[PDB]
Amino acid sequence: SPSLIAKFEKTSKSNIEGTIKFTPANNGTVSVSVDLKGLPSDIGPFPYHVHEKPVPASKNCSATENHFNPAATPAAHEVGNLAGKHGNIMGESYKTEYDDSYISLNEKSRSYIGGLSIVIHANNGTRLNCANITLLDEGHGNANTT
Ligand SMILES: [Cu+]
Repeated sequence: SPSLIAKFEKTSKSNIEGTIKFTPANNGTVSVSVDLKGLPSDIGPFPYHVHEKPVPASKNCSATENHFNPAATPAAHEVGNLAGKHGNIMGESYKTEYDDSYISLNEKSRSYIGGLSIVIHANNGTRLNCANITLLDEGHGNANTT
């Protein structure tokens, strides 16, 4: 299944910028790479989750609606609750890599995260920035390059 990326951009609403990248891993897991800067540290730590609807053109993070949620152990967390399972983002800059065995890159899979969104929150729940989850590579198919 194809890899995905969420690209966060700085605006008057937020200085958070960088990427979260999702690549398929061998043992039924997805490799997640987070590379973010510009975080407002003193209002963190920062939960982040996959939400159920796209970020619209207005960049209103509230319009992504709720968590993609289709605890004392990782599987008991919401699927989209990346932060609950793997750690809140924290600091002014944050770079980390981990495997998640609950999200899916398979179009035909129920836990597919393509076409959804990620929201980064302040610790109090306020939504700070958000990005759509889109294809990481432009060229696909078994006779193509990229
Ligand atoms: Cu969220």
